[PDB]
Amino acid sequence: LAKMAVAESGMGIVEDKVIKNHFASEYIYNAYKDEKTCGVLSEDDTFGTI
Amino acid sequence: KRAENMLWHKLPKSIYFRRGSLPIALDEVITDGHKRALIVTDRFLFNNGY
Repeated sequence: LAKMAVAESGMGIVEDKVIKNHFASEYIYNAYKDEKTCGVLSEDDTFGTI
Repeated sequence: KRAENMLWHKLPKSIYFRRGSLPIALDEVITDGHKRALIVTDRFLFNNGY
């Protein structure tokens, strides 16, 4: 994917789009690895909020 | 002549009560400047999240 974006646009270094495509796929996975986004996020029993 | 013994009606300064007024009453002792608290519980109430 880094070699196609320099063959298409011709405005970058091919070695720098490697660690930018790597940042966008394993650092985005690592920060949001276990983050509740689908079901019940929080729940309070003393105040009664879900 | 006969006189009667002085009676009284002595209570705590605040008797807070409803269904879920534990954290709303605990916010009063926060705003009174209390910074160090000791909690005396039973052995069952500590092992069950009370």
